[PDB]
Amino acid sequence: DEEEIDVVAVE
Amino acid sequence: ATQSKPTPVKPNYALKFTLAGHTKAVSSVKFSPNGEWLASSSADKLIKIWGAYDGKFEKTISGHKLGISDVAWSSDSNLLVSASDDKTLKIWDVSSGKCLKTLKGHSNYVFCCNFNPQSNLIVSGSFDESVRIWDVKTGKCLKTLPAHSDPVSAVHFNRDGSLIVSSSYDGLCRIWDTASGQCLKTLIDDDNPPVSFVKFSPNGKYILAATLDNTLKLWDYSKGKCLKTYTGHKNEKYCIFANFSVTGGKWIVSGSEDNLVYIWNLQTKEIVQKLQGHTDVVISTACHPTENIIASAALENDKTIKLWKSDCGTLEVLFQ
Repeated sequence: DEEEIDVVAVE
Repeated sequence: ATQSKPTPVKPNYALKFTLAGHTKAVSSVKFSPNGEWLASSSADKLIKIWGAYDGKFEKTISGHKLGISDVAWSSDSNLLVSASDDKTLKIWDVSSGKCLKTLKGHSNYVFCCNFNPQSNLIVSGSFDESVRIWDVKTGKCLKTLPAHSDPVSAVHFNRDGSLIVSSSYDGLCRIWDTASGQCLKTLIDDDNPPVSFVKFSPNGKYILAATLDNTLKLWDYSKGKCLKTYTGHKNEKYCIFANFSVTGGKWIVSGSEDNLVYIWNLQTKEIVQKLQGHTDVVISTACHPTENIIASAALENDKTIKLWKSDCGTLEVLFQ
């Protein structure tokens, strides 16, 4: 579990 | 490889400067995008500009007829927009302190404002339940969005300016297409506490929302799912800004009605620091764009702004 939220990554 | 500040397991923010000068409640503080200035707005109808690194007072910007609830920088750090109880927004030239444009249209107090990234547009929200998009170069209102059925507490553009997120005491977050004004999405929860603040994450994929039930929530925008919840502070009454802090580790930062600044681990949701020294409600916090600096501001019984900095922190070390 615990998918790491990436709030800065430009996808 | 680029220089990126270390990411400790817990930051270690320490008070460096306290800035006095507003004569009534401070309502908002924001760092300029270039990192050189801190702007503050207050119920005393003034905007003040301060140095971001030393807190040194730079100038006072005046002309609003009633108190100011919000202030926002353009992307090149050359302009500011303010939202006032006098039902107007004003656009200011920062270097000269002159009002370039007064934006009128709203039928009651303007609570929140923001430039889009390109900075040719301004979005605002009002007690009058509406959201407006304005043209910076002409100061005319482009659109009026019938956004909510209660006062609008926050408005923010996403990373490319194509979406606006709004929040309101009606308990809703909505996402609007800038170009058309269409409501693309309404976020609702199991319950609908008043939403006092909202903003996009820096990459535009999530939104951070504050509700007047002592809760911060991070929402997946596409799915309309709440992914993380942050509690432990006090927020039942005031529209307290909340921040993504990303220069050091990844933290959520917010003020609180118990006079403290809270910092959460974004991923695990644990409180990692609580900054003490303010003497009234911490209504506004802001994070420097490149340095580990936090600005905090407090209400009438305090009236000061504090600069905190964290160069170090707790590290986990594996012995073997």
